[PDB]
Amino acid sequence: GPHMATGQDRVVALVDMDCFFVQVEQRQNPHLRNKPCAVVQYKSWKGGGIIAVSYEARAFGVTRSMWADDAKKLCPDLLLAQVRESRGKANLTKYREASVEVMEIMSRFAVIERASIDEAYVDLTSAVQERLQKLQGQPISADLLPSTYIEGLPQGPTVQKEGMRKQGLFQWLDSLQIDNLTSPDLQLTVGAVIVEEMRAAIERETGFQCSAGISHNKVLAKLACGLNKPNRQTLVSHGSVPQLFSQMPIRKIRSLGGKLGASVIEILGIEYMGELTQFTESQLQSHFGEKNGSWLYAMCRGIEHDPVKPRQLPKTIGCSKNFPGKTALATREQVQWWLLQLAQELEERLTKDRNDNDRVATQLVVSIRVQGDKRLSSLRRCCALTRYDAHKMSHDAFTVIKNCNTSGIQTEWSPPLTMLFLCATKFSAS
DNA sequence: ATTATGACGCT
DNA sequence: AGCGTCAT
Ligand SMILES: Nc1nc2c(ncn2[C@H]2C[C@H](O)[C@@H](COP(=O)(O)OP(=O)(O)OP(=O)(O)O)O2)c(=O)[nH]1
Ligand SMILES: [Mg+2]
Ligand SMILES: [Mg+2]
Repeated sequence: GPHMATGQDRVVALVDMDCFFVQVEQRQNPHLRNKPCAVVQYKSWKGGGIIAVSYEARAFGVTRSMWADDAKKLCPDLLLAQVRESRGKANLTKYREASVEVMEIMSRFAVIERASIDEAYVDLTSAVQERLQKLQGQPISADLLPSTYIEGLPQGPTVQKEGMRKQGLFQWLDSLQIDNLTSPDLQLTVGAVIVEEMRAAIERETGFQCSAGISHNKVLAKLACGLNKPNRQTLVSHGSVPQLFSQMPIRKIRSLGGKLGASVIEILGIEYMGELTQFTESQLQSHFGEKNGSWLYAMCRGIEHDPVKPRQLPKTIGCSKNFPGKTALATREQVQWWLLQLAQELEERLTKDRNDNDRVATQLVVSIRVQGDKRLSSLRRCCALTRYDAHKMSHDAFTVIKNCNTSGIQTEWSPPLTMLFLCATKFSAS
């Protein structure tokens, strides 16, 4: 009863940029705006692999991981932008730099956790206390929430989507207790007002549109963000969780879309997140381990305690390239030339990072995949990263992998290499 | 021949 | 440390 934690202590937002790489290319090339378009890596094999898709193109069934030649069968007028190639490999610098633009804007409002190139969590708890102090119990106008959906509303006793959005928002605002500065629903609402402001700032200052979720923790904020894309934001209240989860496939919750989620389904004989509530915490721990079990017990009740980490910069800087089927590297000269290409991109990015961010990486991780191995990584070895020198890094990477060569000949490489990966890690301030 | 990352957990 | 999972 009165002691049962409800996980309503924080206001957390998740901001995800809509079809990010597409928007970066559409900003640069206005001929791509408001068109079905996609971003592709490479071109020779099946037209290149699609990694981002505009919402107009998604209406035709174009998806990520589709070959552009097949996408063109679904959408013959699909427009394509190609990722830049440098030193023989895909170079994502333009999108990393665009991401920095967005993350700096969001950092003006609150401390953010960079979760990916195009999404960040925001801890708005303190900003919400501030805005509530400034409001002085003044009600929140629907005008301040022009792109907000309230999940689960409207409910109870129009045939157009904006009309439904506004009915739901009206029902929500009508039920608000605006004189209770500690009401979680009011705090979420103020958080949504702030996120409207943040998203407006991102669009004004970059041209990019985004979606967002506002809830009491990261998992619900992420889930919420996905409910009304593109260019909209969604508030998921604590009270909305029983109905939301009652039909929510377990795999939709972040961390459960893989083997653990499949095992929850098969072991417990359930389909939906809400069905987890019928198990004790000890039962879930017995199947899925102490940490997963406690997390699932709380998560299916809408409660999650994982903090928004104050981290705007990536923890690692890496370069990787696959060498599929017959492009596999089978000679020493090959392996060395490509280690050097990867190392030269890494050196460029590391030098920029040291100048921008006052830090130096101290460990170089070298990962490879050999032909025939099913695992995405066949071997990981670390060595010291003591100088930002591409020839030195590529020589060191060769030194740490050179005994994987089964060939008795010194010039041949067997089994041939289908993937090279260099990653700089363990940053120290400088 | 799904590609290029990147975070985090396990032991 | 090296490997696995999950994300996309
Ligand atoms: N290189 C590479 N980049 C990827 C891959 N998957 C996604 N990305 C990039 C391109 C996307 O624009 C960007 C952000 O991914 P998201 O999952 O947020 O999707 P996106 O923003 O494209 O669309 P969304 O509106 O969020 O559904 O990450 C991939 O497999 N390889
Ligand atoms: Mg994202
Ligand atoms: Mg996506």
